[PDB]
Amino acid sequence: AHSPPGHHSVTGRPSVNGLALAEYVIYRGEQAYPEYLITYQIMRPE
Amino acid sequence: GTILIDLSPDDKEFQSVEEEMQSTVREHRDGGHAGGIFNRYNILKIQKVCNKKLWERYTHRRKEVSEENHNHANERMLFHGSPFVNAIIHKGFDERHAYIGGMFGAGIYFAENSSKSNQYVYGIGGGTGCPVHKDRSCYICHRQLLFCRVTLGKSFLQFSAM
Ligand SMILES: CC(C)(CO)[C@H]1Cc2[nH]c(=O)c3ccccc3c2CO1
Ligand SMILES: [Zn+2]
Repeated sequence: AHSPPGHHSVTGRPSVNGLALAEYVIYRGEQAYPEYLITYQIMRPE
Repeated sequence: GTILIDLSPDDKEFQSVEEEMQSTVREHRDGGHAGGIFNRYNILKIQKVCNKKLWERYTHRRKEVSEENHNHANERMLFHGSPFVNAIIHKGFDERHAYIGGMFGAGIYFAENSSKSNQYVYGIGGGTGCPVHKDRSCYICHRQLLFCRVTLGKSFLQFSAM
């Protein structure tokens, strides 16, 4: 797809869950650079 | 042309990235279905991704967007989880990494919550979970996320019912 006319991206902002942070969408691969590669495990709650 | 450089845990840069990761875990409304049940991560490794060609591709576009947006690139650091991570660090982001069914349009998606991106490490909806155990909440297998520099430029604000 393409971004809205006159726009370079979309900001998707949760309006119901007040603890949920934003998500963002770009429509050109060149607008992102993969700066860090993070290797991890999720931890089981104690 | 990609080189991966290990950051030391004693490095402030390593510590800053881990803090971004840990501090942006939240609870999800699927109760952990897609990404698993957890409040924090065990960070095993953080590597800087170095590719001169991919960087110049990025900064060239950043300059275009910046000038189109009146000298404001609106650049962020954001998370991205994907089964395609290893293709991304070598070849860069492209249409193959678009989310066709995304509720904000068919583009490439990034998140401020590390735990939101964790939901996509094994694919949409967490796919079938880790390869080895088929467990979306696996505590054994190693996962990878990208922490990315993203140019937003003029961004359209879409509120969502989430
Ligand atoms: C693997 C694909 C490309 C789908 O084929 C996936 C990657 C992805 N990664 C995120 O971190 C994210 C974060 C928030 C919202 C959506 C996403 C998506 C949606 O697209
Ligand atoms: Zn596993």
